[PDB]
Amino acid sequence: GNRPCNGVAGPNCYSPLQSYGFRPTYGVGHQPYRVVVLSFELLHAPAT
Amino acid sequence: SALTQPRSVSGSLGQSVTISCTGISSDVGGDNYVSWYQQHPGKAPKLMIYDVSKRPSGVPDRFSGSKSGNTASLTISGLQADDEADYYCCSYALSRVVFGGGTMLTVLGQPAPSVTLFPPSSEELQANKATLVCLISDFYPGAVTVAWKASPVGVETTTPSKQSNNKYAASSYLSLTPEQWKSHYSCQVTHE
Amino acid sequence: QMQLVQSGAEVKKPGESLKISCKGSGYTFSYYWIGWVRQMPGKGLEWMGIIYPGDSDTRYSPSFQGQVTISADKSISTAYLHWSSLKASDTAMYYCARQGDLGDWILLGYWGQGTLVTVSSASTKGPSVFPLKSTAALGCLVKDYFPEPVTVSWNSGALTSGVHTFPAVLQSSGLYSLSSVVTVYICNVNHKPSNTKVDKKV
Amino acid sequence: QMQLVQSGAEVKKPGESLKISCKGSGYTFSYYWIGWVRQMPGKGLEWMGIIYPGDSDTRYSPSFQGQVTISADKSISTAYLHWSSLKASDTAMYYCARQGDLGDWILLGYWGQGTLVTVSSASTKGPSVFPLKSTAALGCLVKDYFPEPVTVSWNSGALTSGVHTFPAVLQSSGLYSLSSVVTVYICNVNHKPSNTKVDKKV
Amino acid sequence: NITNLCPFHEVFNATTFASVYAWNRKRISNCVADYSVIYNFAPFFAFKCYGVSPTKLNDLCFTNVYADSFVIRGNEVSQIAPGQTGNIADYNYKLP
Amino acid sequence: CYGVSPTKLNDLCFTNVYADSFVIRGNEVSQIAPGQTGNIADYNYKLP
Amino acid sequence: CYGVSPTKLNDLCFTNVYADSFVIRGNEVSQIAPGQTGNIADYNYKLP
Repeated sequence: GNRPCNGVAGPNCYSPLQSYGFRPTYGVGHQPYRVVVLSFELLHAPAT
Repeated sequence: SALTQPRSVSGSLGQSVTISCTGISSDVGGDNYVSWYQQHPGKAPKLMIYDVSKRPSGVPDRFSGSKSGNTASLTISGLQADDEADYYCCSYALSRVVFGGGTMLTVLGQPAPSVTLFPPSSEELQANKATLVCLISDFYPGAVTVAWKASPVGVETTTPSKQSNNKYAASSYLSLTPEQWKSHYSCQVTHE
Repeated sequence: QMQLVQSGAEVKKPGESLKISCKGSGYTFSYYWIGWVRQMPGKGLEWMGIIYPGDSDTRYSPSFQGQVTISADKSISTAYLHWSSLKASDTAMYYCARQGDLGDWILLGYWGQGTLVTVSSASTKGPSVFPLKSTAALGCLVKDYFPEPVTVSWNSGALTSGVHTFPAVLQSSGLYSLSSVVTVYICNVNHKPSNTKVDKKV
Repeated sequence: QMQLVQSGAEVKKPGESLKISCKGSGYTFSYYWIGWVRQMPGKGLEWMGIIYPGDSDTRYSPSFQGQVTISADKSISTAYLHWSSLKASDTAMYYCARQGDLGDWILLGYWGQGTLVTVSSASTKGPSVFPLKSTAALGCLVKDYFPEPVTVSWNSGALTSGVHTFPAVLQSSGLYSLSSVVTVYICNVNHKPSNTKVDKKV
Repeated sequence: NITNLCPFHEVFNATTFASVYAWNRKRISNCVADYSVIYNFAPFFAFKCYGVSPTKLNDLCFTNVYADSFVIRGNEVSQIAPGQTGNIADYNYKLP
Repeated sequence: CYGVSPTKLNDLCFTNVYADSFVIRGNEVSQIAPGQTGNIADYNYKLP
Repeated sequence: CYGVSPTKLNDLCFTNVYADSFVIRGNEVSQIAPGQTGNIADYNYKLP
């Protein structure tokens, strides 16, 4: 909101980090999924 | 949305009466997501009407209903003694079951209350107490006046009662001291 | 026949976090949605939530998302209720319900007998029993008790016919009083909430 | 309340392929990883593997990939341990563990009571009981027994106060010897590995 | 200048869906379509889109949007798609 | 895999490979991809 | 039928088609089907 905020929550400002309510009883779509991004840079650069 | 119902309704034995139910939502798949439940005083609610066009097994066929827009109604034919109970309509279209404000169905019937008196025991007198008990029963109407004679007379009473014998009852406890009890009483009952 | 008997009534102080259970039988308690319905004395029903027996998927009403949690045990076909930070206004009658093959998954087909939960800070005062010109019938008097659901019997339960119990009366001092009569004897009062059993003879 | 118990102790010869089971209750045995921990007498804990009861997914320690297999039954919430080609170095105390709600999935939250497993070729030699200036106290003597878990009671467990049991002593002939005393009587020695109960009066 | 939040309920939060041969169609118009609240109403097994971006959707306008609701078997989920064939695609519901 | 084959990967070279590990919800697995938008794609992790 | 329409069967091509003939009781005819259970479906003839 337009009103300034402080270290505590307010009607127009909340914490930007929300927690995941991961539960094993949820169907496909709400279960946790691990993601591994293998970034590759293949070019004429010296390969290691 | 919230369901609304008339808090009190009246009827008579052998006649017919209808109970309205408004505030019912509607979802995809039809508007038949209306159900009714009957809850006797001091007992659990019983499923009497669900899928209003249909009825459960064992439920008497005298119960029926119909849909009209966002308002449903419960029709009962041939009111009897066992029909005097509470009724709640329920809607389950939005994957959430909500109930109305409850209904109280009353029926007329044959009305002279019975009056009994019991003096306090000696064990109460030894405990510096004196409770005079006057019981009232066998009256059909839900109203009864309780009093005591010393001049007209702490004393408390309760109007509602159980309906095991198809009749209502009442009780009153004149709480006095043994000195005031031995210093003299008569139970005064007034009924329509 | 199918049975959905719940646990007995309980009376605790605010903040003890009591637990209520229900034992079901007569059907496969693995695929039928089971839940609980709250009702305060003198008002309508209030649905809290439901739970699936196969997998613990729970669906709570917006007014009961954190006020009560529902759990179940498929191995013994028993559901459970748990609360946190009980308030004085949390005392109400709780009715359980199951899906049933009558209607849809949300339609409540069968109901239990109900379990009364009493929450108060009156320290659960114990009752007092006293006996009562009719002889013809005899009776006894129960006074000085805060919890309302009191049980009264005659001759240790041997006399059931012709026995009548009048409703309780609330005195001005904040205590209730009831009286039970028998058609003509020892009157037995078993106050389960206060765990006080007093025997009296007319 | 959540409870976790294992099977009773066993003693077999090398190569009989005994089986140990575990029974749990009080929670959904479909979402918590359950496993086992090996502990040989004199050394620390050695984890063997875990299993998720929700499916057939299993994990084992690199040092226990083929030495021991772990299985579970979700329909009865029972886990099992199986061995093949037992050896003298397989005798150890096995403790079961579950995930729990304390930490991550791999962290062991709760533990069982333990199951003693002894692998030897002594064929479970039967024990011998003998009774034992005191004025006062009395006692008894147990000799010629190979198995370690030997229990001794007094008057079928009726005497508990003043009862003391001294540790066993291994004789030079390869057999152990223990002694139990009672402060002052029949001493009851129950050899569970061989189901031999001997009653002796002092 | 419309601020009435679109009733994305009554379809995903509906109690009972319609049959396959009697699939219900609900007219949706005169609203602001916030598709971000759909992802949290119920889990999703498949969210395939044809011609429209599944994510670049809250910044578009539509003349009329119709939500078709029906329940099919798990082995025939690959049949509800443009150009597919099958029992449902021929006798129950066919996408152009 | 973008630009590379998931199978023909043991016969190539790379300059530097960086593995990014994070857990997301099941319904937002389609958001971790080049050009995609959403809560995770805008405020948590964005692929070029 | 499952997977194949009863009408299109007279025109579709198949590599191999097998026919199994057996006699069961009238009250257990609903047991021979994919996913069903019973005595015949578990110990006599099981469909995937």
